Amino acid sequence: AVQQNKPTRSKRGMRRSHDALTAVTSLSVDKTSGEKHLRHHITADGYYRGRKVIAK
Amino acid sequence: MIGLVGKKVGMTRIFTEDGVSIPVTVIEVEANRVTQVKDLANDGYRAIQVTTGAKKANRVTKPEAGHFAKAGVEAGRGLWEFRLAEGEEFTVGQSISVELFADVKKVDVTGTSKGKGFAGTVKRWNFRTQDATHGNSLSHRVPGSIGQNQTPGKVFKGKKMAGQMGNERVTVQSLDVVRVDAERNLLLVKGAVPGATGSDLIVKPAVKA
Amino acid sequence: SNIIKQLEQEQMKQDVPSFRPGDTVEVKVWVVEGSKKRLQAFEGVVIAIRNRGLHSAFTVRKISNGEGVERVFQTHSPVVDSISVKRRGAVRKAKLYYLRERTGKAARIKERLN
Amino acid sequence: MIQEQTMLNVADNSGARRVMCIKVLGGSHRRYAGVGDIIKITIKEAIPRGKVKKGDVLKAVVVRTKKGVRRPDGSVIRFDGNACVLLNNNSEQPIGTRIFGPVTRELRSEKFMKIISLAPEV
Amino acid sequence: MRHRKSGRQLNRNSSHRQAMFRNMAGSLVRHEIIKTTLPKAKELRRVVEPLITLAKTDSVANRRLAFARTRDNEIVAKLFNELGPRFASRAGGYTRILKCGFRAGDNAPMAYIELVDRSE
RNA sequence: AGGACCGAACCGACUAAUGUUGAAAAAUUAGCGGAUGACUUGUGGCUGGGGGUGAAAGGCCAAUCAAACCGGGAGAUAGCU
RNA sequence: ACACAGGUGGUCAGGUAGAGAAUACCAAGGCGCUUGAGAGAACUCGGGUGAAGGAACUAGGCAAAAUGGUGCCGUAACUUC
RNA sequence: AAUUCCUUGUCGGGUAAGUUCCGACCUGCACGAAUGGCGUAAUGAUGGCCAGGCUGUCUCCACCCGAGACUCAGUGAAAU
RNA sequence: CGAUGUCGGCUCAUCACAUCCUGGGGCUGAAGUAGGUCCCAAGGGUAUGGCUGUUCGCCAUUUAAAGUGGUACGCGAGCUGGGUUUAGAACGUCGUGAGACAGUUCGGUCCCUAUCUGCCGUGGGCGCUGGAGAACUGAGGGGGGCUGCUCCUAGUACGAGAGGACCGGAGUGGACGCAUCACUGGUGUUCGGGUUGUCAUGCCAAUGGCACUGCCCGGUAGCUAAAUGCGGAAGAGAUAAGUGCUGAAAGCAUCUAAGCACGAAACUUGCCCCGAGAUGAGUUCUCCCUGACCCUUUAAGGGUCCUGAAGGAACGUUGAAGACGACGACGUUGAUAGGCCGGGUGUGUAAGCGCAGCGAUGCGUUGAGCUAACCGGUACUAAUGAACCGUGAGGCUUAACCU
Repeated sequence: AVQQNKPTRSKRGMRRSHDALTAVTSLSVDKTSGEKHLRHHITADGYYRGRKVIAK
Repeated sequence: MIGLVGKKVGMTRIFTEDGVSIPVTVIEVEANRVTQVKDLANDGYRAIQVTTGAKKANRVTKPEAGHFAKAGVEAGRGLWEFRLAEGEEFTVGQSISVELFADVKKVDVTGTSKGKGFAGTVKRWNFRTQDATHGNSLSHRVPGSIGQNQTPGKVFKGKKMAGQMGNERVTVQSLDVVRVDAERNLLLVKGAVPGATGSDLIVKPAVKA
Repeated sequence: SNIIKQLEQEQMKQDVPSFRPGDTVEVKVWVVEGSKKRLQAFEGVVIAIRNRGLHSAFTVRKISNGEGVERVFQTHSPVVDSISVKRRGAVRKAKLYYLRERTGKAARIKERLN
Repeated sequence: MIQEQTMLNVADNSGARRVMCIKVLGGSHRRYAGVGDIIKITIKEAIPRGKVKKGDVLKAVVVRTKKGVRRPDGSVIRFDGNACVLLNNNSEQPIGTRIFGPVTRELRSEKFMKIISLAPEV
Repeated sequence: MRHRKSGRQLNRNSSHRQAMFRNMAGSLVRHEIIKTTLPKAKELRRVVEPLITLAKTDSVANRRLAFARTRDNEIVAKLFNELGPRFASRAGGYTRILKCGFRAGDNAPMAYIELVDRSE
């Protein structure tokens, strides 16, 4: 194997730029409250999409 | 001249009172309704576009419905274009089914390649394999070298590569036609054809006798 | 698949006399050999019958005259002149694969005793 | 399946009992044998007055196989063991005077009608 | 590849797979609530949902049944005594899944199992 | 009666897959030779580098062998990279 | 080297099967491992089941497999007895 | 021949074909009686050759239950 | 000499040629069977066993040929390790002796996590200077080319006898590339049964696990040859060699000079196949977006509030599509999948009961009970609605159109 000095940041960043594809979707408002929630995931009130999921 | 699109629905043996069982493929056509004829100043060529499946209106978009606007949209499962002769034909009021071959005994098949995951070599091109007794370190399923040792240069194209199956034509150049029934959309070709129950399958006039 | 079973409703036959593996069926057959179409007989026990519909083989083997003498009568195809279900077996291992390892009195099937 | 060194039974009388295959006798990159097919043979078990010598190399024709014949439709037909008939190396035809079993009707189809012209019934 | 296999894998051997659900079905009947990962939550239902219809369907050897698979004799302290016909009268859909996903600082597909009718 | 003899542990490391900046300074796996003996093993001790100890292999002698470890003579000596 | 897949003297020897500390299922008693959720591709590795041939493979039946238990019946040449 | 370079020594047997095996000959470049002679029972991780058993090494390989490879979260090297 | 791992084979190809078979012909001490030899020529093709490391050579039986060379004496980050060439043992010859010996025999542990180039599949980005969507054209460049046996021409010409034809035609098999699970077999720890030991089962029954699926029988769905099939064609065009016609140099003669027609596995099409990063980055069909204000040594940009079309995108419910991404179905304007109902199958007739037996254990209810993948009905269960991404008719040239 061989690698000369260090990989150039111009090529290393060009290999990082597809590594996770992280995007902003601003989140959606909950269907029972005035605050935003994570897609298909439970809220802090123990609710999801108009119904109760867990006790408080 | 033109082809027909018609899925395989299964395999069976059709039988005769003459004492032969005759293996066949079973096809059921739902007809191809024609969406564009290409003629008059169409970039130097003549053709016909058929469409085979059906697509639901809440899935069809405004520019997709625009591709079929010479007769109207039904779409689904593919387009299929065939080369056409001169004759000044209309696109509307046309449709093709099994009567395209109701007096033809010999047919050409193009089944398209099927899913086989990785496919690799042994399940792909029938390459040779070696037993696990003594030595042979990590060399049991090798391609006999794809290229050659140094002196003759770069990798030659005589040996095929390992990889996924799809998009290849997979032709069968000549099959016998056993039954056609126009008002049942029924077609029975002799023996087995490439692809499976979800595959779309085309048949064309034979260029060999 | 049901789409080719809808076609099998134009290929199979349902009307058959009741018989199972290890029974004798004493069929009359031609084998389609010789100009004078001479009617012949078949002897042996049923080794396969049902349940593949159209593809149920209906296989009979002589078993008392050495190797061979085994034929496939296809259940539905018109190739038999008469069929006579005579001797009844008693089967709990109905594949009859022990007939490939036994000869004579040990290859002869239980007498269906009551 | 019948190949190099395979031992066959003799279906004809007083020449030999057991004989060995050395060629399937059909050209290059060849395999197997069937009914009415020629094979190159060696005598391995001889008869005290028999007219073919022990260790001598001759020809035969195959008449029974355990792998059987698949040419018919539906029925696959198999035969008793692996058996052949000895051929004359200077005057053509079989050399035996008696041949065992009823045999297949396919033995007429090229050169071997003498086999079914004797005591066999099919 | 997977040219016909539709059975759920869980890591580890198949007798561990079957034994884990043989235990956790006892936990489900004992506490009447269970939260766990989606592959576990869905495969837990197998061979025990057909016991709800075994309250209504004409049968033979009714007490050798519900004991040739799962093989538990503490589930019958409640099954066919305080649980059966009042869910067979609905024909399917006896249990909830409430899939919400994740754990604390960790991604695993969490589901929260309970009956389709549960007093609060 | 017996260096009889099968078979584990117990003593070995012969067969093949494996490892050889390893689970390891030689053992992970299944077989294999010996298995109350010219056997093995816990404790204590004896024999010491031109000196030991070997059914004695140019084997072994605390990571070191046709000759162990240490500091000193020592910055031996090098018609040479 | 390590909160090590190793090594370490002695005593106990439970139920059933078995000749048995071979070997398996259970007691007294101990444990489910001081990183998890998975995905269901080759390739690699541990392991299984096989029609009809048959040593034809290879340096070589290596490796693998049928074999394998003892009750009675039976057992050649050779011999330092 | 643990010995013969010069040769696959030869005749008989073994196979269709035997530079290898067994038997016989002397047709030994330099064999031979303590740098020992002739041969055998027992013993063997046994050289070689004949025949059989049985077999996925081979005809011809096919399918299968797991563990890495593969994905994410945690910790995290080297020859070069 | 600061390394290039040296034999041959196994395995697998390419190029060169004075061509072994194949395609086209000639000459003969070419009847025929053939054998021999020279061109036109390197596309398709070009031994199985026994002894041998074989380099060679010998032997048994075959063939469409048993043609010739190049390639680090072709292929060690492929396979083999008999040979080369170490370390152990011993014998023979040479020496007084350590030692020597392509002397002889049996032989002898061998590394690794492809960083870089190339290649398949596929994401992310660049690209056509507005965006989006569904499809096709295919410039051009490759693949694939080879045969026996049988019947007929014909046992006819030729030939004591035996033997035996070329020009053509058809049937069918092998070799070789692919295809498919219908049929035929193997497999199948998601399904039923038998069975040794033991545990669970309160006890016994009849029942479920564990011991390598404990062992042994059967096996649906899938997968695959030992199973079953399709295919490498003929013509067409233009040519070399060669066959020639007419005709000079050479009053003749001449296939060549002018004139001019044929003609091969070669050339090019035809068959098969890829291809627009074809930066020569194409065209086929179509959808949609048409506001003000402030400022400047400005035709170039900044500053403010506005912008939502066409169409994409994350998570669901999922799929014999799949390493992750990609890809098919479905997403209430709903059957995408589980559950339920039914159809479908496999196993082998149980439990209990009654009859027969002292009993093991049968027989009648009973093809009993238990039971995988096929695929119709049934919203019972489960697919969150808003939201998020995406922008304002796009510089120049020009035929034409509207005004």
